[PDB]
Amino acid sequence: EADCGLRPLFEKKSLEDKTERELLESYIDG
Amino acid sequence: EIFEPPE
Amino acid sequence: IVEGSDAEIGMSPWQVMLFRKSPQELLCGASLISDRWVLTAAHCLLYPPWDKNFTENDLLVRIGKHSRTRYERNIEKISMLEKIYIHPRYNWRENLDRDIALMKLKKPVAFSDYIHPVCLPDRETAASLLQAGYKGRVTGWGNLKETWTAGQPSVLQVVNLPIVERPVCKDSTRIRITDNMFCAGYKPDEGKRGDACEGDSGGPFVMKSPFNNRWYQMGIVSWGEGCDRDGKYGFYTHVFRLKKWIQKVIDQFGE
Ligand SMILES: *C[C@@](*)(O)[C@H](CCCNC(N)=[NH2+])NC(=O)[C@@H]1CCCN1C(=O)[C@H](N)Cc1ccccc1
Ligand SMILES: *[C@@H]1O[C@H](CO)[C@@H](O)[C@H](O)[C@H]1NC(C)=O
Ligand SMILES: [Cl-]
Ligand SMILES: [Cl-]
Ligand SMILES: [Cl-]
Ligand code: NA
Ligand code: NA
Ligand code: NA
Repeated sequence: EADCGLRPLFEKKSLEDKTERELLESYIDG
Repeated sequence: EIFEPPE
Repeated sequence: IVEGSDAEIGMSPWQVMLFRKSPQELLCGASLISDRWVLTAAHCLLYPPWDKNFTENDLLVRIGKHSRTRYERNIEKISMLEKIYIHPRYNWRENLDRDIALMKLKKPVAFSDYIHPVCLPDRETAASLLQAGYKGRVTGWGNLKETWTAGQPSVLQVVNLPIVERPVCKDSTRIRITDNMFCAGYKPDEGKRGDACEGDSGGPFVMKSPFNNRWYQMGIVSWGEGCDRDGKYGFYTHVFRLKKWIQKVIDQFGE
């Protein structure tokens, strides 16, 4: 749906949660 | 446990 | 959730609680995928070896919650169910293959800071993200420790876990695995811990796409043996694999 997956209190405010970087790290790091 | 009710 | 932490407020605004009306009971988790549709595990609704067969009138959904037991005034929304739809090839007799159900709400729910739908994956997303070692996130108000091990969280729990390769999942259990499932969690030699548990079923396994910054639901908490055991892994319903069923139901029965 058009606006799915963007969280009003995080993505929509350019704020990151405490552990989301851990996910991204897993996708990039060796 | 115990759930708080609405309202 | 075992060995996770407290969620931040609004961290998982698609989290849904399935709640039994009478007697009052948290049954399982669920996820919000549009204003009228909630996704969950079929075994939460139908599991005849334990005499479980809930109808629409037996249940409510509670959306926008953080506290497990408090009534969150002006934050949570309570919705009734119009209709439950269970995968016609859900196999409760053997291995919970296709352990997937949709519930249509009676009325659309209004979105808010605390309530907001998760994306379902398209083929490119599933292919990019469904790789061994890549991590997703699992949320739920299920047990804090293995069942019998004796318990419940005060607030919603969150753990991040890596996808595990098929041969490792397959060799981990004598339950027959299918391509409609995947497993996640740390190997013994990786040191770190974490697992979903009883009462977490139906909650989402989500991954954040670096292509568009959106959260996608890749998995549904489905089953496991104990929780957080060395050499065991939690199993999840493979959502992209069942997406054609999901779409079929929404197309026919939506508004
Ligand atoms: C319904 C749930 O909340 C729950 C999720 C368990 C998640 N566990 C871990 N460690 N990630 N699922 C169940 O309890 C399902 C319902 C049927 C029994 N079951 C199991 O997980 C059993 N413990 C194992 C099993 C038995 C039969 C068929 C498949 C799995
Ligand atoms: C479950 O309930 C419905 C009606 O409430 C019924 O049609 C179905 O056969 C029931 N039992 C089982 C085991 O599915
Ligand atoms: Cl309603
Ligand atoms: Cl066991
Ligand atoms: Cl609809
Ligand atoms: Na960050
Ligand atoms: Na049912
Ligand atoms: Na484990």
